[PDB]
Amino acid sequence: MSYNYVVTAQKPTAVNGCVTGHFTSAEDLNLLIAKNTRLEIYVVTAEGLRPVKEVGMYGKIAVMELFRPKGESKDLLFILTAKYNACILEYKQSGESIDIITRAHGNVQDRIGRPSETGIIGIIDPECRMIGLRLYDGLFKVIPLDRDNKELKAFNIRLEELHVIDVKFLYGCQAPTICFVYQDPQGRHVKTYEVSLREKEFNKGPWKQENVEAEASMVIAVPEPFGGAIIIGQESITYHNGDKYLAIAPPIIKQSTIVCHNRVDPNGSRYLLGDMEGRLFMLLLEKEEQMDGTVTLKDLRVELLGETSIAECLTYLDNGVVFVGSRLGDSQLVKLNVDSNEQGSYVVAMETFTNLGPIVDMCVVDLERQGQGQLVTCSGAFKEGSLRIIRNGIGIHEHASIDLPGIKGLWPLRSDPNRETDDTLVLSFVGQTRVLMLNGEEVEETELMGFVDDQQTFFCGNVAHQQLIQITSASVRLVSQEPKALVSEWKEPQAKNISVASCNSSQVVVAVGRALYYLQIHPQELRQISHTEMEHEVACLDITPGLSPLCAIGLWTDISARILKLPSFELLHKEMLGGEIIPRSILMTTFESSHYLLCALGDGALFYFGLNIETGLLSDRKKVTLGTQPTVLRTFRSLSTTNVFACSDRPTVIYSSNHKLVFSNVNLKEVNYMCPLNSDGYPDSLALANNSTLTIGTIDEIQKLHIRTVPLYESPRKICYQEVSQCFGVLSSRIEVQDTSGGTTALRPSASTQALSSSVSSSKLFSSSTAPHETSFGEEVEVHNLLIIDQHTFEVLHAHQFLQNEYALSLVSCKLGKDPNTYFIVGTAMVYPEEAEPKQGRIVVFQYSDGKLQTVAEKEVKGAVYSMVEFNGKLLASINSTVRLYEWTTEKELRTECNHYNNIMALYLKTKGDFILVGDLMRSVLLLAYKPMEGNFEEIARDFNPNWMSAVEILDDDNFLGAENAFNLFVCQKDSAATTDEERQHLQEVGLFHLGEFVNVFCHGSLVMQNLGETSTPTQGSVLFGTVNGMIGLVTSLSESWYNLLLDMQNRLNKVIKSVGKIEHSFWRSFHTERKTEPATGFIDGDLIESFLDISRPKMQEVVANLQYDDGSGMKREATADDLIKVVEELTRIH
Amino acid sequence: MEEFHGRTLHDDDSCQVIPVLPQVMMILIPGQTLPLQLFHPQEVSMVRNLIQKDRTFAVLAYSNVQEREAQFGTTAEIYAYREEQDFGIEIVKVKAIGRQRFKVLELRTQSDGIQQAKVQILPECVLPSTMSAVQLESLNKCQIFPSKPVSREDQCSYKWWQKYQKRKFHCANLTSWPRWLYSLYDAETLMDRIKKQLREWDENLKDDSLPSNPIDFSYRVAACLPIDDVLRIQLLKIGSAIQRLRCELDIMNKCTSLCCKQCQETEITTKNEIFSLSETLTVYKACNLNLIGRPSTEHSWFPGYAWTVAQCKICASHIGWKFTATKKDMSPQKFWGLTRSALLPTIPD
Ligand SMILES: [Zn+2]
Repeated sequence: MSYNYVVTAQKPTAVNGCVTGHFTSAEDLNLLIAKNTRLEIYVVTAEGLRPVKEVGMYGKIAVMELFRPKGESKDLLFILTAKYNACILEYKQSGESIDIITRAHGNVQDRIGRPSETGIIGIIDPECRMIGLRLYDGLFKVIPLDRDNKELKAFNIRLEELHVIDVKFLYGCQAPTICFVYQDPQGRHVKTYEVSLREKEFNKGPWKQENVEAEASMVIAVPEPFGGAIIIGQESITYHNGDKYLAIAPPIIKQSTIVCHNRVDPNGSRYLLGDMEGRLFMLLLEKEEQMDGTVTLKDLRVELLGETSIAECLTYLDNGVVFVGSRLGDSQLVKLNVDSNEQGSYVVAMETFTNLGPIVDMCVVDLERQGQGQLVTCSGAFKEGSLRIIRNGIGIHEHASIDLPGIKGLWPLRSDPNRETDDTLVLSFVGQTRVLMLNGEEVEETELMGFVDDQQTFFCGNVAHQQLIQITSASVRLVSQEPKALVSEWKEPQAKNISVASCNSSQVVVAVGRALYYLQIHPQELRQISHTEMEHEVACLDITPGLSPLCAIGLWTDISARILKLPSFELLHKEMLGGEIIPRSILMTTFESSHYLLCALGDGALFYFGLNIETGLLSDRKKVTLGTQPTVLRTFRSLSTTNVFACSDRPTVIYSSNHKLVFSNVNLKEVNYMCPLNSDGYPDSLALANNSTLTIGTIDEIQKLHIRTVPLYESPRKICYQEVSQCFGVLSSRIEVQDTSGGTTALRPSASTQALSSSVSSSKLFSSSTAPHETSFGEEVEVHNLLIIDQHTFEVLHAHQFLQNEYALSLVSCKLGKDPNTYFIVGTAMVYPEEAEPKQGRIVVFQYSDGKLQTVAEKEVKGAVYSMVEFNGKLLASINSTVRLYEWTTEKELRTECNHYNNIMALYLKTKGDFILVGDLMRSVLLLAYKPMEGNFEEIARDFNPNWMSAVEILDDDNFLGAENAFNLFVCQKDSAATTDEERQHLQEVGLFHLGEFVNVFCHGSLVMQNLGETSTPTQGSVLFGTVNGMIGLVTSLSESWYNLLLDMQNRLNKVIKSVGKIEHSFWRSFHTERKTEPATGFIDGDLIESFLDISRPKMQEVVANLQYDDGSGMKREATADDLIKVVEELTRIH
Repeated sequence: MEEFHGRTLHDDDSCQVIPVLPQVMMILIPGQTLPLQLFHPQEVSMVRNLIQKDRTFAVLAYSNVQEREAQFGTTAEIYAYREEQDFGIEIVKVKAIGRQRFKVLELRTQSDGIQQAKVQILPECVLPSTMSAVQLESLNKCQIFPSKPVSREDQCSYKWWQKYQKRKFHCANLTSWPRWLYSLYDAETLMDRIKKQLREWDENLKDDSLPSNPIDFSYRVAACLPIDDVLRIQLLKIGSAIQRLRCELDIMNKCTSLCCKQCQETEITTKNEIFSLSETLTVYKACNLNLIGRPSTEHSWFPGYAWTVAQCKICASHIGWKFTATKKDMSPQKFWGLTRSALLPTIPD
């Protein structure tokens, strides 16, 4: 009855395991990267990674290891799902069609058994004769590997050791033996077993059990030349081979605990290690003891290769390249320069893969431009937490790429008779001007006779009367079309260097000092048309034709624009575009179906104006903060009619339908200059030069989420937007180490120790307190901060540091009571390690004005403040279990008004209108209504169920959305039409779904246009959510008929589209929980419905062999096989 | 009694109709033995029939005895059953242990005299670890901690537990909530809190007198600690281990008034006035106490502290001594070193 529709907008980006091997071919070195439900296959090249395929599996990738059984050339791929789905994939490409076929599949889940707290472990026999799996305590599941085992039939083997940490398969053994470390009451031990498939049980191990340190956690199987296992904990690294026993206690690995490893040598002579912090060690195996052929060890020295990202799964590619995956940071490709020793850090970064990471809290902001609301997340954690800004920016498809040394301008040029195309591109260096004739993909450059070799030419285009005049600093050189030789050269009257030169269809304008000279274009000749001297320096000028009806003049020292006749100097109109800085460029075209003009300056704002045809100058004063660097204006023919391109530090395209111009983003980090070019290979294309290189191509759909990162070097927790002050308020936490001299020292310079203005909260509203257990040396204290970040520059304007033991939890920007000021409000809580439940909390009200964060009110409460909201000018807070509402008095002091006592912890608060939704981690959804007449709270409904909720959200007055345990989603509903009190006082759980992610935060708003569309949209509303992995979903409501149609379409598609591993979709989306499992209802999968636009036409014809297409009233049972495509496209347009 | 070796386990969420003896009208939490003695011939026949059939019985936890209406109850399996023929009256002695809790869907009375009701076995569900959803795959190997070193010398054991909520809840930084909030929902951390607090009420050996299973531990503490009937019904409502433990702490921190044992009606002191400046519980102030004897300071472990015998007003039992300063410039002047086991805290209403 919920009738919802959940669709992802961004794919998960957190790498949870990567591995290399020959998968696509017997010669390549493939790299496969699992991201959660997405499998990515790359081919490792000399210069980096070349993407090959992006395949989506119906499940959570929990185990991924490659094996090559005898009789095959390319490795297979055993992938296990967190829902216990096992498959053996194999790459299969036929020329151009690529499919991931499944050799064998099955389900390895047992009927009864508690999953191990150490999680699923999947290991493979080195000889590829068995697969070991640890799914439940004291049960080792063995999967025999045979050609006829298409069903993957496994059998259990009993482990007498209940607590087993890590299991691995040893190398170079006759029978398949396993080595593992297990916890027993005596301590920690390492034990070896021998697996017998015929006996279907264990036997005596190769070498007897030993004793390891109390922390020894992970085991590494050394290959055949050495033989044995290596066990590493935090204090010691040991090597066991039966009669051989080596051990070290290096002081380098003491600081952190090694969690991930990799082997870089085929014979296992060197290994890579990665700890929590992100320092990359390197274990070396010394093979100098070849006494009598046996390659035994001599020492176990450990090296340090320098700090890297927070490593979760290392992967050593060839040619000394390491892929350092990261679950909460950015995935990296580093290089082991083992010889360099820059500062002791051998590793140097080569690439970086973006990662939205653990989105902790997000906000949806509306920085002008109408709709297109930006989305700001507090991504990352520890030393790489950052803010990510996400938009909907059109992507640029570059058909070719050519490197340029930062060209100061590119113009088209024809090296042939005029064929309405340009086969030569003329660049402009700092002082030189290199021109290359590129009909196709040519790169050779040869200067022509008509163009000077080095003259710093600015404008070089096709002049009229079969000629071409290039204006240079020294003089303008004119070259005819067919002769291609110099015919005239009309230098400056003062022989000065023209700072700005304008080339038109038949007029050439040169600005020398404060004077200007316009010359009409004559056939193979130069003739002056007018000469004048402006009042001030000419900032910029342009002519927009044959004869330009009007011309523009800019003031460099005054920032004043004037309009004068092109062949004369008669002033027409004047205007001032703010006067902050001198304009950089100006232009005028028919982008908005009218002769609109624009002027761009070096403040990153553009001033628009409305110009008539013959003589008309309007104001149209509007400045938009497009960018943060100086711009450049250009017009590209590959558009609707002309449009306009503004290259900046965020490139923007001026798109207008009939009367509204929008600066749509362009998916590029930075664009320096761009110019249209009709190349023979790519006619009507655009050549854009960036700050480092240049590209040539076109544009595409808006289907792109451009992501800009702003590092903070500390963990960000909460964020809100303040429109009045135009700044973000974000909490952050830096982990600084206690010092023995008295005080604490920061580990690294974060965004709170590098701010403009900093303050320390000295408002000690309370005294005394206790701490008998003194803060010992080496302890790490988490110090909190409130940062006031800008919105278009992203610099920390203010950084307010709270008290000692001040864990700030909530943060809300709102204006309370009748006050006109917008106040920052933070609800903190004192936590001491001695006390369990905090007793003292604070509500502090900051007011960021004039660049200073002054405190207005500091309220003390008996408890902790978990979440805070606003009621039309009242502040509702949740002190521990109570729910308090605060009235803002005229004397700037919070005054309590009413209290509601909940037996649960009021942890999640989500309100709309007068209804209040309260919940806690145990998933106890409670409803409240504030009655203004009585001025007190009332309890409307309840829903109590033991489970781990993660986030809750309001969808409507009746429907309440929320995630819960095992990555599931539920929707509760209240039936106000219920006859009895009990029926309407209990929430009915109507919707269930299995998203596959741990949802952290819910929010309203959408990233797409807010266009009403007259007759509204098929989907009512939009709710975004961000998860731990990094995806961004979108839950929107639907009608009953649309829900039925989409449900039947999904059921029909489930029997047509094949899935890797042959996993049934209904089982994948089933509501999964340790205690019970029920099929999904009330939710429509978005990805599956969107996947209707890529399959082949016969598949569509099979899927659409029924239904009603437009409506049941019109029948249309055939449905024409295309109305459903239109419906799917209209659904896809929501994101 | 008759030795019983079989184990009865009714299926969860399965409806069943069973008879309930009317003599018992109290709430019997699971895991608590409820011995009785039936004398009526109808009760003896019903007990014999139950023992031969399934050795099970029902006990509906009535909110009000007079109304005889119960929304929930507990099923009891007869661990020991005996028959006695004395004084010409047959006596059936049953020592049963509660096994499951059921909600009485329908109530009915049989013609024989007993009342047979149909109830559904409520599911006492168990929740997994709160970090199982968000645990990093690479960090799984570091979650099996290093045993549980317990010693009275460590006392608070502050260092070890500070390392628990740093290796068990490392992954809390991936979620919007802090580790100290998750530590309020940790089953073992909760059992930690009840255990140390209960050592402030008694001299029991908590090492073996208390279980390690959260579900079994939660049941007996709810039975052991003294509360009213309505509170006992309230805890019986919860079907989860963690929520039941959470309710227990609230029914265990909202009992401040240190009333006497034996008395169970007079108020000795309050937990607010605890003279922790310098076993025994020291209270800076006290009321409703009678001091007798002489200020004998011999062997007084507390120096400048002379003590005298004490009594409540009527209980007349020794509950401690009001230490008195032996010097003019000595603070506090009078502190009562009452015995921990001599007081039973109750809700300060
Ligand atoms: Zn007494």
